[PDB]
Amino acid sequence: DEAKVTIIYAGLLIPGDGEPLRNAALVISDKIIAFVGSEADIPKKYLRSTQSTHRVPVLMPGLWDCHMHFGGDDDYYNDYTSGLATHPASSGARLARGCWEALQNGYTSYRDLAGYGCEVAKAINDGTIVGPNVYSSGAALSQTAGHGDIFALPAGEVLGSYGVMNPRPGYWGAGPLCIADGVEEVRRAVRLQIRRGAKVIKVMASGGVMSRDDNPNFAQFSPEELKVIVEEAARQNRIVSAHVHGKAGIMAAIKAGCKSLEHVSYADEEVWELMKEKGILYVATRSVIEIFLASNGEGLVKESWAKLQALADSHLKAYQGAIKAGVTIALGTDTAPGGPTALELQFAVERGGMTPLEAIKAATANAPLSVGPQAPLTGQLREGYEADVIALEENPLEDIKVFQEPKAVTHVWKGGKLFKGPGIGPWGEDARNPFL
Amino acid sequence: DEAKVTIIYAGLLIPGDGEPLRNAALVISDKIIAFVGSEADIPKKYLRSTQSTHRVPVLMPGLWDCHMHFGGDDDYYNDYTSGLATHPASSGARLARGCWEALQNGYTSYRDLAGYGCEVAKAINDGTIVGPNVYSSGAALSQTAGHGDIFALPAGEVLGSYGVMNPRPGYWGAGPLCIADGVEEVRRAVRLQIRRGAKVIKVMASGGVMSRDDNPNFAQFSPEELKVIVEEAARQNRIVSAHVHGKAGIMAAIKAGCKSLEHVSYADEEVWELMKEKGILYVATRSVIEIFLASNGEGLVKESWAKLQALADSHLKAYQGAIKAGVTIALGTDTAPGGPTALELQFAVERGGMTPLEAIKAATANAPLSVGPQAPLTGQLREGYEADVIALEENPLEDIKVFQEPKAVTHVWKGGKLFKGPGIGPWGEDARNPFL
Amino acid sequence: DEAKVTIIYAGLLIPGDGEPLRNAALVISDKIIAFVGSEADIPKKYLRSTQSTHRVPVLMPGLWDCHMHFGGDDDYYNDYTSGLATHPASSGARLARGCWEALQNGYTSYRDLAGYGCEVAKAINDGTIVGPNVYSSGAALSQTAGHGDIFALPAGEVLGSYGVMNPRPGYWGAGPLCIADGVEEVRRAVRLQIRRGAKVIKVMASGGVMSRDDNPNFAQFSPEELKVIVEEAARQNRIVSAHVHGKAGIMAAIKAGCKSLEHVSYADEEVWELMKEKGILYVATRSVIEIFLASNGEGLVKESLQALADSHLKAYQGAIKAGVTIALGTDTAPGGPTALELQFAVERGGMTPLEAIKAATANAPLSVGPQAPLTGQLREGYEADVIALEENPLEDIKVFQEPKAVTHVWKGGKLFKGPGIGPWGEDARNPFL
Amino acid sequence: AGHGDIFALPAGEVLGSYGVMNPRPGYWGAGPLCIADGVEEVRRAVRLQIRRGAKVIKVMASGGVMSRDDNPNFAQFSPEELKVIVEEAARQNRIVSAHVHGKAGIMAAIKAGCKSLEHVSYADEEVWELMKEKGILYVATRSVIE
Ligand SMILES: [Zn+2]
Ligand SMILES: [Zn+2]
Ligand SMILES: [Zn+2]
Ligand SMILES: [Zn+2]
Ligand SMILES: [Zn+2]
Ligand SMILES: [Zn+2]
Ligand SMILES: [Zn+2]
Repeated sequence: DEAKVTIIYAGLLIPGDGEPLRNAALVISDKIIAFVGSEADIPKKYLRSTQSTHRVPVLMPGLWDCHMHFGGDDDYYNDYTSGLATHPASSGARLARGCWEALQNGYTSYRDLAGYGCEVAKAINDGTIVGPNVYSSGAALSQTAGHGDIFALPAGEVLGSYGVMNPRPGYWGAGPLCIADGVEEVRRAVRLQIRRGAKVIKVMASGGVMSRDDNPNFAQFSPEELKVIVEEAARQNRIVSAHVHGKAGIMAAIKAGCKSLEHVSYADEEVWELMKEKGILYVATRSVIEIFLASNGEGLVKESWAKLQALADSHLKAYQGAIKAGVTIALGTDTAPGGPTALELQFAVERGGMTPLEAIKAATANAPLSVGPQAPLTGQLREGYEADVIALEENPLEDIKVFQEPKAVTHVWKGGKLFKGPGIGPWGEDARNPFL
Repeated sequence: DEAKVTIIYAGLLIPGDGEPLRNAALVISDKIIAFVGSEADIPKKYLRSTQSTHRVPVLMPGLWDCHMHFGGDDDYYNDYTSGLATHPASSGARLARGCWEALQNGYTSYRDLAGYGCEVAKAINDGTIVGPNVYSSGAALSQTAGHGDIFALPAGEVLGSYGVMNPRPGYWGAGPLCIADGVEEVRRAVRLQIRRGAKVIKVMASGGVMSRDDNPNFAQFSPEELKVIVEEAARQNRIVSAHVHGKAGIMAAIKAGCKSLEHVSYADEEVWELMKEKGILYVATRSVIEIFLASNGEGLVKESWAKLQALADSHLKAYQGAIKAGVTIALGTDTAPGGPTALELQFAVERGGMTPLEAIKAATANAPLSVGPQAPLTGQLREGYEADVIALEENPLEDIKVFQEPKAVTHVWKGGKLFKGPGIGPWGEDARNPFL
Repeated sequence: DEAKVTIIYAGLLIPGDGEPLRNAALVISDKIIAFVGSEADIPKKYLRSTQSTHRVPVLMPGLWDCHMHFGGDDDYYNDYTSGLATHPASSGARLARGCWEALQNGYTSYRDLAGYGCEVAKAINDGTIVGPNVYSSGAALSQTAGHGDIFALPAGEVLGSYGVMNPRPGYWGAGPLCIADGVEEVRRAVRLQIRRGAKVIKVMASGGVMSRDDNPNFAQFSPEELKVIVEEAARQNRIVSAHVHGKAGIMAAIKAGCKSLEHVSYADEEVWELMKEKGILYVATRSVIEIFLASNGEGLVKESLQALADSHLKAYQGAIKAGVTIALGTDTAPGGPTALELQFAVERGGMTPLEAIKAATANAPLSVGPQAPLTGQLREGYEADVIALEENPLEDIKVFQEPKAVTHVWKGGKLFKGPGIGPWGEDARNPFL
Repeated sequence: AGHGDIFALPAGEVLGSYGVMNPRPGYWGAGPLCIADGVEEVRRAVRLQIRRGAKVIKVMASGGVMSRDDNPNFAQFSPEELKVIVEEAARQNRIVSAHVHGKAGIMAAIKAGCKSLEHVSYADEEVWELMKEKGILYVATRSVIE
């Protein structure tokens, strides 16, 4: 019948791309952004129709983390074994709390690279719980003995749970991990994730630090296997995000047509010029490294000295030079939902050497590039884009660490609906118990 | 010893291709058509030998529906889940009633694109029941997460029932659906249907509206997989019929060598010129769209807004322009046997804009192109062609909706045997209880 | 909505139990029988309300066959192998034709002892097709190496298809046959049939002739296994029907609590007194024997008896003479020559036509015990399953072998065959529109 | 074929998911439902729940209305099977709660040693005196009906 209009005046309006605005105003018609500009120039059309108005210090688009892991693991096992042993109900319950906190922190979009993102996003989407927009990969695809693999378990236990062969009862094809070997098997692997509703595909294209036995210098999967994985994704209009450390894996991922790279630890002059020339998103995921450098190995298994300082330093140079060279960048934390995503911003500025303005851009305007065609117009405060907007109390351009205080976010709009705000309940506005 | 001759004089004789005839006569020696021409010019040879004679107002060849679905589903589940849950005995019993009604309506040939057509055609062929000529594909071949897939069930349950791996007791390889991924698996899939006696192969080469999660714009299967499927069919002298909506799937099906396309919703100038240049049958299957547009979504699941009006309109333009451009066309309803196939005729004329004469041609003379080399000489009232002939009471050229009245068909000949006629029993002429 | 009343006047009315009536009348309110008595004594309240009347020569209740086999096998394999190889879709299609012919012959109830009766009764019940009332056992339960078994196949192929272990895709638990060994396995076997909706349970409690290698003198299953099978049925208010030939199997079935016996070929004085004292239904199934004695065996496997044929006759005859409750079963596919069993009742067992009609009607619902409604008799309150004839069967019992001789067929008070009534019965409409 | 059973699915799909035979990947033994037939199988069924940490055991001891095809008048499981289920629970200091409607199922549950009954729809004079004399909890669950 009639559009639901909300007007928001802002002391400072940070739009995602382009300079921030002073004493500006933004309008929301229903689910989308109807106006952005200085407070003076608001259409009178909207002044007449609105039924809601807020004034806030700082206004900016909703934040994205682009590397998240919907695990909800039990705290029993230190390594990936928890992934398999944890019953998905326990995981689901925990992932609820995490998605809440995420939203409560102004994170309105997540790209889940391994986990139950697909299965949980439906409890979000029927409104049984609340959370960011979730763009899941279903399971990460890994070769046998790949970064995905659980080396501490016998191969049979692992491939029984996560292989693409021998269908069976017990939610075959719907785990955090998917082990495929060969061109035939990777086809089913890609397709099994699409079946769950995945909006991006994740591959382990090089060795990793979290897996116990495997070496990050070396590539994983064949060029043959990766080409197919990309093509399979491309046909359903997904893109592939590749986890890579060594240069070998990085170049294989680029050759195959992957469009997002994670960590990219051994990126050098050649890699940056490529990622630009080919328009590939670089996601450093620095948080993990800095968290554990400071931890000095609390929380990890002793074989995760793999990260070392050779890796830690290389990784930094890669991120820094990528910035300097002008590679498109977005921000990922590599943690559970509700984890300290805000940190990545800090490290963008302090370690990569961005301006706060650019770090905000990597968290907002650029972040939807992480799912390519599955993204709407969003991550920016601009007419026509999706009304995912948040309001602040302090100016992040002065202090970027402001995001690490959840109370500093006062208003949270996702799809033009208000989930956190003054005298707004824990499950957002006009909330009602879905079980009645 | 001696040929069984039947003479039929007709007020109007509509032959399938070429102008209709006035006050004509047709002869049947045994299983085939011995003469067509004006009543005056009957060979005296036949006048001397005949033991049967009928005069009817209108005479035309037996009708074909070219997209039918031998499911016989229980009415319990709304989606494809019924396909798996329904015991094939229940389906078989129901498909009997359907085949009867079909014949009773002057449908003497069906092309079953997914279902038990092969398994039921043997109860027809031993004469335990009666029905049209059935040309089944056995199961429709679909990729995992394809249009064939039952998304509401766990992947394991589905691939256990319908995969081409892990042979087992319980009629492995003989369902309504067949899920193959990769070049190796599609080979067995094609071959499993041939094993059942299938005379055509059906692929889902694009997303569909009836399946819950998948998007009709995008292609399905690899070009690699489809090439093989075509070649496998070609070697046994079958052809492949491809279900396609988006242009992407349409062009992939054409490149692979498919020779029938279903729906073809996003066909445009480029597609029509191809289907002609390459001699590919276009089967619109409009009934489904119009039935549910009028229903306004009664009978469907809420995620079948996929059809939308974007799809519904596009589809119409495709069909219309295909007609205008002179693409070879045949008629398919996409329903169970006994369903309202007669409707498709109406929509041919009223929506596609055919003349009634051309709509009859798409239901008769063209329809055997739908199975290529597996077709005899049939679907036309012409010397040497198979004696599948029906008689009417009213002239369909004046009113095409006449077919929607089953009583308007008074005589039904299949293989020169009379199944419906004056004082002819429910199981046709010289019928006897097969269980004595 | 007012009750739909139909009145039928009859020259002769044969009610099932009790003497037949002359110049009688019967009323049907909706699904059930509202009045039976002489034409004179019809309640006037029904004369005022009826919207239909018929007059027919002979009126009697709808017929039952109590041993039927919903197989719909392909004609390729001559033994039980056809059972496994035939795709159930082919079977279903065929079983449709059979059920039609059945109804068209005045058979309004069938007890299917092995086959797809449950799965097909679904297509009957939603009215997609027509057929008698079906009371299926799902699969017949047999031990390994039992009468059920397909000896010509390797044991693994058979138990993969029909065992109660190793669930899998492909309609596990829903075949013509079910092989269980041991007390634990027979519990699942009984239960798997109930799952399909079965209203009776069938066991092979002795060797048979239609299986390739087993001997009909010997018992099958353990007393232990049968006791459990009975108890499992009893808990869901089914009863067990046991196929038995040798005395050994017969007495084991009776001891376990089975309430219907099939063939009962070696029944003697002791068995008859038991079946009466315990109230167990005797179903001879003579048709098979006489069909193949006349065939001189053509159509069977060489492992088919003239000794057995005689014993079987004596059992049936003496059972009749001794007054055992009897019903009639042909042991064929639906549509098959059930009418014959009547003829043999009279001519071989030596019953009067009246008693043979009673075994096909009034007694026949005893074959499913508590699963039976009030039916199989033309009597007030009983279910309106009624048929009409042209000739008097009491004079010639062979009249049933002529399907035209049945002119009217009412099942559940709905008319499926009658004057100017279509092939799928009255007010029929294409279910696919 | 119990109240737990999903009748609209083929039996194999159901027992693959919920049976106590054929262990496999995919959280075998950890669903909403557990189908056991026979004394040997019910032992594992009770035990599989304790494995998950369960503090009570639930049996369907009669037909229900929320399952598609089964009749609430009739009992379910054998007295034999229930006795074992109770004993298995008792050994780990759990008790058994039985879902029952028909008197047949109610009395079989009481005889086996169940200590909580659900719905108890056909309870009468005899059942009440028993539940008191034996100290069995009655839980009506009226909400569903109303
Ligand atoms: Zn990673
Ligand atoms: Zn990661
Ligand atoms: Zn289609
Ligand atoms: Zn279709
Ligand atoms: Zn027998
Ligand atoms: Zn038998
Ligand atoms: Zn309950």
